[PDB]
Amino acid sequence: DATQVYVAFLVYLDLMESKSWHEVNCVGLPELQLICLVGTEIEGEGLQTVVPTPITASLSHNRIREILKASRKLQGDPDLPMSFTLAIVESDSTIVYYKLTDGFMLPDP
Amino acid sequence: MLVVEVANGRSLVWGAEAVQALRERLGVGGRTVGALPRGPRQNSRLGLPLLLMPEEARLLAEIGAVTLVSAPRPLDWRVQSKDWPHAGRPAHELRYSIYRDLWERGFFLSAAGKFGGDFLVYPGDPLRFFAHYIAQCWAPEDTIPLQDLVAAGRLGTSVRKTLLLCSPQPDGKVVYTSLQWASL
Amino acid sequence: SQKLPQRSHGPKDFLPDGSAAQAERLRRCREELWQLLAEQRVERLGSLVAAEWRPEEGFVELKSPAGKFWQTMGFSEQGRQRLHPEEALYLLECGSIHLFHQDLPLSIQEAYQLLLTDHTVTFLQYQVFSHLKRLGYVVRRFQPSLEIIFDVYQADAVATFRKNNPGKPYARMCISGFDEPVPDLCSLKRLSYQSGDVPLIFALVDHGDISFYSFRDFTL
Amino acid sequence: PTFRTTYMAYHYFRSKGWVPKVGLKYGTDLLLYRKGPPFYFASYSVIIELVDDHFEGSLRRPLSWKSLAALSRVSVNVSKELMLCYLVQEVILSRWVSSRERSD
RNA sequence: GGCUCUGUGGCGCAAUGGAUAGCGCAUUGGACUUCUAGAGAAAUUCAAAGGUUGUGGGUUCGAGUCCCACCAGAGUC
Repeated sequence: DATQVYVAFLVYLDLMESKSWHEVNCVGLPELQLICLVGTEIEGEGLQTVVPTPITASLSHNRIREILKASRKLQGDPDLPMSFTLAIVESDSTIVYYKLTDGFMLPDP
Repeated sequence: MLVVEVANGRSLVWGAEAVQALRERLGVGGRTVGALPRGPRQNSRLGLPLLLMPEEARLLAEIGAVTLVSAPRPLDWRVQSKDWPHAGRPAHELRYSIYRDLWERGFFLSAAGKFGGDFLVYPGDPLRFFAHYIAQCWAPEDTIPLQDLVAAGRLGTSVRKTLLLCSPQPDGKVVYTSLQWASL
Repeated sequence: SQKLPQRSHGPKDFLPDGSAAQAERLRRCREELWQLLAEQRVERLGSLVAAEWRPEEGFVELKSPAGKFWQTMGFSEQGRQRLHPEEALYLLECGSIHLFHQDLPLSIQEAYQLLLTDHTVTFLQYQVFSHLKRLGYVVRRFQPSLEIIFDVYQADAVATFRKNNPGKPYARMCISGFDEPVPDLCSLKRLSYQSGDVPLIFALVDHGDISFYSFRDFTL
Repeated sequence: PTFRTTYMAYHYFRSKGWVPKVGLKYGTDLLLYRKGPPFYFASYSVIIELVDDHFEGSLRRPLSWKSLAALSRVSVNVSKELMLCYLVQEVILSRWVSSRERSD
């Protein structure tokens, strides 16, 4: 489907022009039908994984656990809990970011 | 062994000294539903009896702390009847498993109807502490719409609370995922 | 006296420390809570009204002239004064009557298990009724000539209320639980038709917590 | 399949003097403004709902009391009361505070 | 035409014990949290007002608290 690649391109454009990230790369995972935008926000710093998603889709809990496991495998750093970010877009290029982690470890909003 | 009067699906505690032993020793709270004898024209502070949730009643029953009795004889909660219609439902078992799992860790618990959730998770006694989490009970195979997660995240941001997702695996262990807004 | 204390003395905290200063405020807040649940009421015998419960007929009938509450509660039949079970329970819990049963005095308990039954009023309905009654509202029963249960009048109509010709109520309520499905369009349409020209309010009870939502039609 | 429903909703709210915009940060579908010059920057938040004519319907949003409470609590700062639209019926939902309505 | 009940800050009500009139919700003023001014429901929470106790007589060491008349309004025969 062209929806995933279109949303990935929109997120890439937003991260380049607005958020000003560097060395953002697109890596494919043709087992879960997902695209990971594994980039580097600051040179010589940690990596991040972004999974764009339109508002039409729906997520279960098993899918979330599988995505965290895949992200941990890609990062290959068993020193921090599994985590990734979700990007939701619309027809007029409006993007909202939410971060999903493992465990509780989070009394903040 | 304290006494709890269960009848018509409600559990009420009438003694003023059994309520004190429940809060300090077993870490179980509750909501007062009576009217204050001194001030019975207000809706702020209420009195006895104390209303227990079904999960709290079952937790007190199993671990051997109180004895459930019928409306005037011991009552059995393992068989569906007119005084206990909670046996044999998926949602009740889901909520009971999650309640027991969170209670064993050392948290205080409460109802979260106004905040669009199932439970409120405290770091300590609801006196002198703000609640930290809004727990939601989801079956592992259910699909969560994305329009109903953004509203929960926005409410959590506006109230300074984090959203928890709970789904007990068939192995008897429960996994938790934390969601929060990230600004970048 | 007449003043009542505050639940938590000041703003709450965020994270526990265990520094012996957070364990003193907790103790002071806890010991002031069970000093309040242990209080019990007392009233002089010169201002009590006697009454008797009659499960065979299904009312509560008085044996003495009523007082100030007669302007808003009760109903008279065959020369006697009679009350509904929920009105009787509210009056007993408020302390305005001295209900007996077969020449045997009753308590607040052992009467929750005689009047609160599926045949008579339930528990949630009594909760909503007492919640509205403690604020000064006039709560009545909905006579047709989920279902509409109560008729509610504002607190400004108490002074000159007339039981025989009350008039048009402020609203009317249907009490529901919190974990039950939202009614579809047809049920809401039928409820709106049956209510009439007055607003309809939905009361949700969640293990002792009550919130109200109003469903209005024809925005434009 | 929801593209057609969005199209009829946009056209119906476009015929009148209302300019509609999409709202993704609030969990709704559209936000109806009014007038050219700004007056309140928000007038309504509409949740598009579709049902069939047999009193059962195929619902894309399984509405319950928890979801409605959360939506109403969120849609207070940026709107002037929630709006349920049926495909037309316009039912409006709002909160009734018990201690603020006992006198005029 | 009798009989029973009622009259206190803007509203609902206490003052049981002979007091000197004060609780709650509204209004006002602060402190925090949050949103793009505004909102705040165990993320919310403190402080303060104020008033012919229906109108006149007597008893009161003393009157909201006891007796009479007058005014108003809710049931009943």
